[PDB]
Amino acid sequence: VGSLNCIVAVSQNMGIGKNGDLPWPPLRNEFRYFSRMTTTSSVEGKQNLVIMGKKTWFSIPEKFRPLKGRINLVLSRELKEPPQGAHFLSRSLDDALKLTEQPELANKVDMVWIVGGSSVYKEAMNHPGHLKLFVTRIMQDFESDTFFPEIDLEKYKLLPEYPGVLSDVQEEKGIKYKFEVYEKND
Ligand SMILES: NC(=O)C1=CN([C@@H]2O[C@H](COP(=O)(O)OP(=O)(O)OC[C@H]3O[C@@H](n4cnc5c(N)ncnc54)[C@@H](OP(=O)(O)O)[C@@H]3O)[C@@H](O)[C@H]2O)C=CC1
Ligand SMILES: COc1ccc(OCCCCC(=O)O)cc1Cc1cnc(N)nc1N
Repeated sequence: VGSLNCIVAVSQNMGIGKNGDLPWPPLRNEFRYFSRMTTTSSVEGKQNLVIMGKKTWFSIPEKFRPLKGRINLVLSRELKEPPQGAHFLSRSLDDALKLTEQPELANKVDMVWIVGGSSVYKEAMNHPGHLKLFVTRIMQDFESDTFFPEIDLEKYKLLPEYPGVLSDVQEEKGIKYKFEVYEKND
């Protein structure tokens, strides 16, 4: 199994969601960036795995579920089987990560991408080990009801460049944003 990563787009006030959708209007190229990063596997004969909470799963429009070309794992203690369209169900992050090493997935998974929501991000970011955060900074405030957890910059070093990540300011629908990559290893 390859790298562990989180990916998120986040407003200035740390907002990631409102009423089960994004706090801001659709940003087509930003969605493209998400799809590119999570889908692109460095390793032949493997796919990336996406891990997400139950509400994050249901927040993705049905026509885009499962996230194509990726193995889709949902976290839930209430569900008894994976939602329609989902590939796997785990009762915890540690369980999901363990599963990735089992016979059914050991040979199949390249990178793993935590795609939300708040509680999965928090546990992942606070768990010792080698972890990257792909963070898109939406450079405005947006009314939100769910928030990205604090990034501890003592741990998470902002990388000065990363291959395939544009460094300049992007803009769609009058909203400026920029891409960042953070890395910790503890
Ligand atoms: N801007 C961005 O990049 C992103 C935005 N979002 C947005 O953020 C919101 C995210 O939703 P959020 O409210 O944080 O919900 P989550 O997706 O984290 O879902 C919460 C639910 O997932 C299960 N769950 C979460 N963590 C675990 C775990 N470790 N083990 C087992 N089960 C778990 C549910 O449990 P159960 O069935 O057990 O009760 C829990 O109630 C939505 O508005 C979405 O649009 C989401 C991802 C990215
Ligand atoms: C779970 O997070 C997401 C899952 C899917 C997604 O949309 C991508 C497909 C385009 C579908 C459409 O057009 O409606 C977006 C997210 C959120 C997200 C966005 N951006 C970044 N950088 N990270 C994310 N997690």
